[PDB]
Amino acid sequence: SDVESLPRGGFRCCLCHVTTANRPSLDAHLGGRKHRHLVELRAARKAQGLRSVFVSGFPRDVDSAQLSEYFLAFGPVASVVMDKDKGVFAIVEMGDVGAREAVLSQSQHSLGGHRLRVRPREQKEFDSHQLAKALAEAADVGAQMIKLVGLRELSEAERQLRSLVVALMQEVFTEFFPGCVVHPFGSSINSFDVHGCDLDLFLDLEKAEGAAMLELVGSILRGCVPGVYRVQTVPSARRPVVKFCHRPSGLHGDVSLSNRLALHNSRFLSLCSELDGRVRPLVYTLRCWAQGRGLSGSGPLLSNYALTLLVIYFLQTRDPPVLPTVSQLTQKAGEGEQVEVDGWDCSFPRDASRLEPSINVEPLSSLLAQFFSCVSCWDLRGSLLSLREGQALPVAGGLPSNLWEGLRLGPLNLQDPFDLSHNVAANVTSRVAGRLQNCCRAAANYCRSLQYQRRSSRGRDWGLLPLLQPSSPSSLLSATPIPLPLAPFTQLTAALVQVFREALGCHIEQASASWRCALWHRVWQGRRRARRRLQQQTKEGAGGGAGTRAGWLATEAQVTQELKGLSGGEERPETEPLLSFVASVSPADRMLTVTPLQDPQGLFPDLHHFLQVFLPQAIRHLK
RNA sequence: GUGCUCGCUUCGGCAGCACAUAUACUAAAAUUGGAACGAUACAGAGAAGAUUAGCAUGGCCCCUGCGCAAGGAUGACACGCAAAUUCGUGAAGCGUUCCAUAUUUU
Ligand SMILES: [Zn+2]
Repeated sequence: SDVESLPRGGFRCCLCHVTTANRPSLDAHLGGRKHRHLVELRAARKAQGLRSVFVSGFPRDVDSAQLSEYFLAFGPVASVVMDKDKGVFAIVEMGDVGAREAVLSQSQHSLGGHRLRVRPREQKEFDSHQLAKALAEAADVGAQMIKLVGLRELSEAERQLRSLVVALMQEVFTEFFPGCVVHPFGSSINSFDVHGCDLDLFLDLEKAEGAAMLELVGSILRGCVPGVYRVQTVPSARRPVVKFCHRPSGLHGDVSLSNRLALHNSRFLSLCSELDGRVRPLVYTLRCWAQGRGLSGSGPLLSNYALTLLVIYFLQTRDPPVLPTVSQLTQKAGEGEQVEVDGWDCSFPRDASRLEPSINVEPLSSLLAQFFSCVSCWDLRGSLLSLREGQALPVAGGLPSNLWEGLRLGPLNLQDPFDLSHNVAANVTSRVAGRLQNCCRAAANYCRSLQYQRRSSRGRDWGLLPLLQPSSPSSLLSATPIPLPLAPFTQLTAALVQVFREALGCHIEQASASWRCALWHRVWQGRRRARRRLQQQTKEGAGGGAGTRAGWLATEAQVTQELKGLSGGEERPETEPLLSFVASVSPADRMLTVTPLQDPQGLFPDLHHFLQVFLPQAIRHLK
C-alpha cells in the first residue's frame, strides 16, 4: 500500500523515498531493516496519537507536573509535553486506551478553577530567472560580480530576523546557564553571507564532561527553545556540534561549545574582506560556481569555509600579494592583541586602517582566470597549502607530520591559518578532487573565450551566467570536414576567401591554409525569402542580364545585404561578433574543417549545416 | 482570527468580554572506505532469422518553383510513441547483510 509504481516497471517506497528497479529488489527493501524500522515508527506514532488527548485553555503559566498528576486520577499518564512558542496547549500521552476512553468520556473537566479544553487529538502521516535577468545587463564582469554580491547577500530584514533568533536563544541560554553569551560566527559575521545560510553559534562560558555538556545543550535546545526541531548531536568528531532547525523563520544551523578559534577565524575573514575590495565578490562568485557544479556542500565535498580559505590562499600566493600572510599579520599586531587559544597563537591587527593597501592592480576578471588556471595546475596531493606562510609545504618531507602531530593528509591539503593540525579538506575523496580539477580546467578554458571578455548586446548569457548555470557541455567538437569540388589548392583557397568575404559578408583575418572568420548577422537563415524579394524587384525594374561567373557572387552578396538591412533595426555598437569561427583546408584531400571560436547563442550547428550545402555549390559556380 | 460592549474614539483604531489558540519539540544519525549476495539497465553483439530503427507534427535545411500553388529537400529543437529478442554481468547508478584505531562546525 506504500508502493507507488513508476515507468519502466519502477517501484518506490513512499516512506523511505527509495526507488527499486524490479520486484525482487522491492521485496528485499520491504523485508529489510530500514523499511521495518519506519513501519514500526509509523505504527507506534499512530497508536500513541490515538491513545492521546489535547488540552487547551488551562490557566496561564501552569507547569506540566500538576496537569499530569491531575490526569493521574483518570488513568496512567505516560508523557505530558507543553507548547514551546506560547504554552497555550499541551498533549498528554496515556499509557493505555482505556484511560483515554475514560478521559474523553466525560463532557466536563475541572483543574485549578479553569474549564479545560480536553479534546481528541488528530493524527496525520509524515533565483533561476531573476538572478540571470539582473546579471544580464551590467557593464562588464566586474560589475556582474558586484551585483551578484548585492543581490546574493543578506537583506536587512533577514539580518533582523537572524538577530531576533539569536536574541531568543541568548535569552533561553542565560535562563539556563548562569552566565554565558552566544557569539554568532560563520556567515553571520564574516561578511560572506548568502540567503539561507547556516546560523552557527558559539556558546561561551577530559571528554566525558564535554559529552555531558553537549547532551545538556541538546536537552535544553529540544525542551525549551521555541520553534526548534530536529536536534541531534555529533559527539565524536574534532568539534562536537548540535544541529537544529527553526520552523517559524525556516532557519537551521549548528551550536559548538568551546571553540574560540572559530571566532578568531571569523574576525580574520572579516578583516580580509575589508582589507581589499576584490575578495568579497571573488569569494561570492566562487561559492556560487562551486555550489552550482555540485562540488561544495556537506560530507564528501568541499565545505564552503574550505572554499573561502582556498580563494584566500590563491589571493595570498601572487607576485604582488593581494592579501598579507598570516605571519605578517601576527608580526604587525601591536601590543594588546597578543592572544592564544589551546596553545596556538591567534594574533592579528584589529582594524584595517593600519595595514598598507596591496599594490595589486589587475582587475577581478584576471583574478578569476588566474584562480581557475592556478588551481587547475597545482599538485594537490603532494603539496600542503599553508595559509600562515602563503607557501606550498612539501608533504612527503615528514616534517609537516611530526611538527604538528595531528595532520590528516589526503588528496587535498589545506591548513587553516590558526589551527596547525586541521587540514580542512580531509573530507574530500579522490573522485571529488579529480572532479574539482577537471571542472576548474573547463572553467579556465572558458575564461579565455571572448564571451567572458566582452558583454553581449543582443543577449547571449555573457559574464558569469555560464559559470552559474550548470549546463554541462557534452557537445562534440569539429568532427565533420566539408568536401569541396577538386580545384588547384591556390585557386580553391582564393575562391573560399571570396565566398566568405563577398557572398557571406564575413570579416576574415589570415590565421594547410587557415583563416579566422567573424559574423554579426544570421546570414545563413532567411536567404530564400531575401532572394524571392530581389527576384521580384528585378522583374518589376528592368528584366535582363545573362548570368556570368561574377553574377553568382554578386547575387549572393545582394541576398546577404538584404538580410543585414532587415535586421538593421539594431543600433547597438557592433563591437562583439554574433558568431566567430576558424576555416582550415587540407592540401591533399582539399577538405574544409570549420571550428567555432565564440558562439554565445549556440548557433554554430546552423551555420555548419548551411556551409555544408552552400560552399560546395559556391565553389561549383566559381569553377 | 471572528462576534459582542447599552466604553473612549481620532472613526481607523484603542480598551474589556465571548469562541478559538492551531493539534509536539518526537529521537525517521548521516558520510566515506571495504567485503559478500540479489538483481537485472547496461549505446553492452548477434540481432529483432531477406526486412527495421523509424517515428507524427510544427516552423527551420538547400534547390526548383514568378510563386500566387507548391514538390523533394532528412540535421538541430520541442511534442508523445516503446519496447520484448533469446541471451551474460557493472561501478564510482538500484536493493540487501556484516566490518571500520575512519570522518561530521568554522
Ligand atoms: Zn522503504
